[PDB]
Amino acid sequence: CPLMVKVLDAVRGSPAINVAMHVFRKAADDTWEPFASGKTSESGELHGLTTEEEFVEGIYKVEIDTKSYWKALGISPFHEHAEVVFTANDSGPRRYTIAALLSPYSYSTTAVVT
Amino acid sequence: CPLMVKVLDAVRGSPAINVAMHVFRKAADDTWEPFASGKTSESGELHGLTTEEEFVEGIYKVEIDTKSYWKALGISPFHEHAEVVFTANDSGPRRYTIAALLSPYSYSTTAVVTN
Amino acid sequence: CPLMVKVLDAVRGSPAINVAMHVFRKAADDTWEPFASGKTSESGELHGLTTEEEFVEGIYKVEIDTKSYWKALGISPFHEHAEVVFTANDSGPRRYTIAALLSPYSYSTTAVVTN
Amino acid sequence: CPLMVKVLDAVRGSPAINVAMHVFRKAADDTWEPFASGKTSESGELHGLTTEEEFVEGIYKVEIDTKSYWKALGISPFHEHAEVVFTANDSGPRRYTIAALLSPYSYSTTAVVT
Ligand SMILES: COc1cc(/C=C/C(=O)OCCc2ccccc2)ccc1O
Ligand SMILES: COc1cc(/C=C/C(=O)OCCc2ccccc2)ccc1O
Repeated sequence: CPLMVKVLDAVRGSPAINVAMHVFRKAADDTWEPFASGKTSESGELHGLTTEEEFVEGIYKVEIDTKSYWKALGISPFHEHAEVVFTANDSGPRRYTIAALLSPYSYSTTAVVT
Repeated sequence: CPLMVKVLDAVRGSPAINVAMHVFRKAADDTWEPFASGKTSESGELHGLTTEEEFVEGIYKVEIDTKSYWKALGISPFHEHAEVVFTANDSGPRRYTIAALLSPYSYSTTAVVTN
Repeated sequence: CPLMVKVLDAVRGSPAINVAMHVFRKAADDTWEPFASGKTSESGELHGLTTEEEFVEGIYKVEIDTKSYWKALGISPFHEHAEVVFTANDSGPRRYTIAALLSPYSYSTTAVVTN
Repeated sequence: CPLMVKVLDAVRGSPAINVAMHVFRKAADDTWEPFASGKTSESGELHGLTTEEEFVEGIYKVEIDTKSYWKALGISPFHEHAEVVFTANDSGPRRYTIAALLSPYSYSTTAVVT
């Protein structure tokens, strides 16, 4: 698992469950090509997005649908979504965990690269 | 200002000075159109991006060039930039302060919205 | 002010207003002595806690009563309070802005330190 | 494991390894009694701090020695330590994960209660 995402809910103190996200890879035409997607599990994690052979160097965008998450909970949110845009593997393949901590008017994102 | 951005550096405990950013507004054809741009001052703040008349309802994207900031300090950061996307003025004019706190492998963004 | 505190509410996207806090300074016998206290204004800021003369070198603790804040909004939060402990003025007088961002189960605190 | 701590380093994008912390329980005399301690593993986690029988309702303080962590890396930090003070189990025993994300002049802490 070269790429994993973990989402936490700072209002309820819980994993953020059933949060949809899409991963895009930057194309030579400067556009974002669909690459992977899924929704977080009961533990707030999304695994199996890609494989090491497929996960080559490049620029990736993870677009997390936070707005739908807050709407499902009946809470008015600020952001349309949370985006994490990064260059992968510029040192060669390692492992990437992207964590996002969500509040209605704030989010934090951190990468753990190991 | 109806729109102000403030950026802090969590490594040095200072305002993040001379950070470039670009604001876009989503057009009718779902394209991002350039709206405004600027750089943070010595206080880490960017004022005067827009006016109440020009800042109409819509979806806005603030793209903060955090990578160039970290690179100039000798640091290779994780993120290409920090992005903030939001619907503005949907229930009438508001004033928006977007705050960003920067670390090489992490950032947070908060909005303060006042009537 | 050599010491100012700013508190934001990440649930409502607003300054956190009327948040109480107490500042302590570590004494020679390693006890926390009361130093100053106050509440945030409508802008979420607390100014005038101390003066340059009184704010000597030492270890300081800012105890922000986040629990009473959340309770008054009908929310049962995780933390009893948010604490910030730091050595101040160790290399001469500085100005310290402590920023706190509050959610019911999370908080962050940053320091901006300027000469 | 009713109480677990996870620490991440936001400067290096890694688990914060060998971070010492002490857990205190509030005593009736208004003082903090030593309860548990340890240091984070290679994965930035500290497990086995307590057992469900021992982890009763009360006020707990986790004092994370962030200053020594930054000093070991040669980086000047702002905080003396990071403290997390909370009331446990006021709804009865659940599971507590305390996460802390560290920068030299900033820290964030979040609780995941499941
Ligand atoms: C630590 O909580 C945060 C607060 C904020 C908001 C910071 C702010 O509004 O500015 C306060 C610090 C400051 C520095 C220089 C001048 C004025 C205020 C942003 C991100 C955060 O994670
Ligand atoms: C508290 O500062 C943060 C930490 C993190 C990292 C959270 C994490 O790595 O997961 C902890 C949640 C968790 C861990 C193990 C078992 C259950 C829940 C993300 C954003 C933050 O602002």
